Amino acid sequence: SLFELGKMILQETGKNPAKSYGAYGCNCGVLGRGKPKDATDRCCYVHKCCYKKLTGCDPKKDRYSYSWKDKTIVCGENNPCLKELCECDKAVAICLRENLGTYNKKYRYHLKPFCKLADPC
Amino acid sequence: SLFELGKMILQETGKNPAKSYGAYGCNCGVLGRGKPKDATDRCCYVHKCCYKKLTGCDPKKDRYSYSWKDKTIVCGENNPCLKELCECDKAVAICLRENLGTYNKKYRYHLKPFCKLADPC
Ligand SMILES: [Cl-]
Ligand SMILES: [Cl-]
Ligand SMILES: [Zn+2]
Ligand SMILES: [Zn+2]
Ligand SMILES: [Zn+2]
Repeated sequence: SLFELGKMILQETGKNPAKSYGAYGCNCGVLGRGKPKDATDRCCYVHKCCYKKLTGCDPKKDRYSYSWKDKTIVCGENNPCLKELCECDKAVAICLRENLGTYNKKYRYHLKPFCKLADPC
Repeated sequence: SLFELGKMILQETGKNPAKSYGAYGCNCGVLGRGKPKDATDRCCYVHKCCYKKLTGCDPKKDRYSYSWKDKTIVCGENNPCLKELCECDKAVAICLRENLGTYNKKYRYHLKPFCKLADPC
């Protein structure tokens, strides 16, 4: 769910998830997908494509178990769909941290991002 | 859409909507979730629950017609879902204004991972 996701993003990036990634570029946010503006934006693109492969479980609503041992995300969930979901969320959190170096505030928006079409997932 | 909603909020509250409500508390904004922290947060909680009843339109992208007449929001949409979407946004704008007295700037960028679980709508 959004609780686990936001938590991972905070844990990995050290950033307020909503403020930094709730409306960034074409893919970070709640306005579907678009052609990635940069590395950070591409993380969010991969994340949303990752959601699309899931079988029946709800990425926004369904909770799942994970651990934070040795400052590392560990998906302990036994439920197969929830496990894949957790790995989806873990992967974007790591990807976003990995790309803080090129993070640019100019890609933030308030209404809608100017985007080209995204390649199909 | 976000355009109409933002303009309503500006018109009612007098505040820049992105800055003051884009990420307020637990329920205001993208990824907004969880138990309300105050009356303003509760406006946003109610707003999100209002959005859940909508049948066949997109609250984020779909545009609609409303007028600002004698400083009153007047929804003017024949399309039932758009009319209902307009009434959700009108209601949150009014609610936010009505609770300006306990608005808390510290909540502007509250860490949503800190929020408690929300009651169902
Ligand atoms: Cl968040
Ligand atoms: Cl989306
Ligand atoms: Zn703005
Ligand atoms: Zn809302
Ligand atoms: Zn707080």
